[PDB]
Amino acid sequence: TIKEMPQPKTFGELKNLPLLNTDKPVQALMKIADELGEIFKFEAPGRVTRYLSSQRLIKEACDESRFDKNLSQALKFVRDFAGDGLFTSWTHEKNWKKAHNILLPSFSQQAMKGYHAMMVDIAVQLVQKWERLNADEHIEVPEDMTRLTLDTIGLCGFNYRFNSFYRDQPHPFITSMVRALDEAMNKLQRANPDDPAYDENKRQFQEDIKVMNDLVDKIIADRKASGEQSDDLLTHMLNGKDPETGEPLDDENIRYQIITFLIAGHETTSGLLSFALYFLVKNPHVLQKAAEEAARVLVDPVPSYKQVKQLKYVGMVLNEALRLWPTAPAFSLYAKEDTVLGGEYPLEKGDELMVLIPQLHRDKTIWGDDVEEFRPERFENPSAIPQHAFKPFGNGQRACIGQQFALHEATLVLGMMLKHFDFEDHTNYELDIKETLTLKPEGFVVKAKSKKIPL
Ligand code: HEM
Ligand SMILES: CCCCCCCN1CCC[C@H]1C(=O)N[C@@H](Cc1ccccc1)C(=O)O
Repeated sequence: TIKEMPQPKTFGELKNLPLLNTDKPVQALMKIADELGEIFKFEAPGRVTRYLSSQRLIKEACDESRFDKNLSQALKFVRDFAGDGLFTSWTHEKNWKKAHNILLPSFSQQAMKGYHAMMVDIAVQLVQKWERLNADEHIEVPEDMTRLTLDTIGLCGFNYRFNSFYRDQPHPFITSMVRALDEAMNKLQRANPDDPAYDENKRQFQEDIKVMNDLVDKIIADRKASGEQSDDLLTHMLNGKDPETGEPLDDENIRYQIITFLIAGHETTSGLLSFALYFLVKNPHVLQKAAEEAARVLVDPVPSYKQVKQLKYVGMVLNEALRLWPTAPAFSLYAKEDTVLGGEYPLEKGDELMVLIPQLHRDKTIWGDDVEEFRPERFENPSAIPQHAFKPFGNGQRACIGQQFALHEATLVLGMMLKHFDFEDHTNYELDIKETLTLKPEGFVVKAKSKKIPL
């Protein structure tokens, strides 16, 4: 029969909204899910959504005949600089399907062969940085992983070198992108946004949008003028035509796609590598097994594309890190028509859902009682995992287009890290997860003892 869904504590006219007035709102929602279970209602002035945490309900939310991607308020605020790029467009906007059709072949597993050399260029910069540290210097892990993933998508995205390993202070483009993402997420908990106290925030936001547009528009214009052909996504987007409409992307949409890819490289992938190394140093037997694989497979100075594919256990380590701390921690859906969720929760057309991915990934009915343990071997027999239990890359046609790119880079880089260094958790680091667009382990530091294996 139909059930009334639970709701967390209220704040009078503000309803549930003050629960998210915290620097760690996703972690707050995870604790609410632990208390209330697989579904809860969340109300704010002028809005309602429902947070889902169980595979039982999320499998139904993943039914594209019943639910489509919604732009969360977070993505609506990011859309002020990511425009109608793939991540911040509605499925029904012409530019979504057009860009999807044009870009999907450039993001396939086969396409990764063409990006591999560029990925290796930045991975070798990381390895050399760490080889060149003096005794008992340490590594700032999320900082170096962010230098790597941003530079990798800049080089693969539009043949542009941010040169992050040559800097303390990021490239001006990156400082603007980070400040724009901070303003976007900050606005989720800004009570009176038209207060004159925020005139400076708005001025800075418009300045940061201009910095991002000016660099990307200039590179697109420079490439069109030269006629140069490279192994980058920009070459693919200038050349490509959508088979359906017969149209190419216009220069403005190409700029939004580049900004969108750069947001993605900077946040998700660096978080995944940071969490993977955190779990490895906290689980030395797992670290040893992964290091043994890296030594057995990566027999050449430079990893080959085919060797990265052979790092099976490293791939399982990365999936297990995505299980516990999926770095893009939620996505939003709306009901296409009236429908009943799970035989119990009637929804009206337009009703919204949020998928709380870290909670989904803690469903004991799927994973068993050891759900907080870091055990990559739980990915050894993936045909045994029920549908829609593991969703770190989202769902269906609106799933991450970058999944093969992210996993190729992370497997390459983690493999090289484990080949070249022993790691020490020299501070006995206490996990502290900072929330931006994404999740990452703030203040995570290690020491790395070279195995003295030349590149
Ligand atoms: C260079 C790396 C990456 C790029 C270029 C990339 C790019 C994108 C793009 C363009 C989309 C939108 C696809 C569409 O709707 O047509 C997307 C969606 C998504 N990506 Fe990625 N991505 C990357 C890495 C990651 C990583 C590492 C994760 C998670 C660990 C991730 C999680 C997601 C999720 C959850 C969505 C769906 C969002 C939603 O439903 O609102 N991405 N990505
Ligand atoms: C890559 C991940 C992007 C989206 C992550 C969402 C990250 N939000 C950060 C706060 C919690 C989480 C979320 O549930 N927000 C929803 C609902 C909402 C709307 C307005 C104000 C507060 C919350 C939303 O943005 O609509």
